[PDB]
Amino acid sequence: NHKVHHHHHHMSDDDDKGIHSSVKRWGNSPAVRIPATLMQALNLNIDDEVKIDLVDGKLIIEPVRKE
Amino acid sequence: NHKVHHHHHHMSDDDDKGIHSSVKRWGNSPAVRIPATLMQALNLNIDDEVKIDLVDGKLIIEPVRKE
Repeated sequence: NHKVHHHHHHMSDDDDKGIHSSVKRWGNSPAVRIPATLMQALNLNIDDEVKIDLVDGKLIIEPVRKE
Repeated sequence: NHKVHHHHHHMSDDDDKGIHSSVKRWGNSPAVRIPATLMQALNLNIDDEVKIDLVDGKLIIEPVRKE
């Protein structure tokens, strides 16, 4: 017997409607507005430093931890 | 025999020194400068829309694909 009837979750990166935003132009440079809610969630503030890591063609945002 | 001598890669999220940035204040809002190099790499432009997905306490940046 095969359980092909049973699919567990739908893996679709574009389909999962996370938080839509828009990259705007701050001066002559691309800047996006980071949700203040997440700022709090990940415990970072203004003038903080984050680490942008490219991983498998995905941009992974890691904060620069200072405990 | 155990191969505890063999450690394959160093999994350390913070230690891996990707691209360090800083979240600055654009008006009264947190805005980070996105590397134009990556803009091109992921094929996004100014006024484009990106999907910020929170996944496992990590901010995952997925672009909103339009082919």
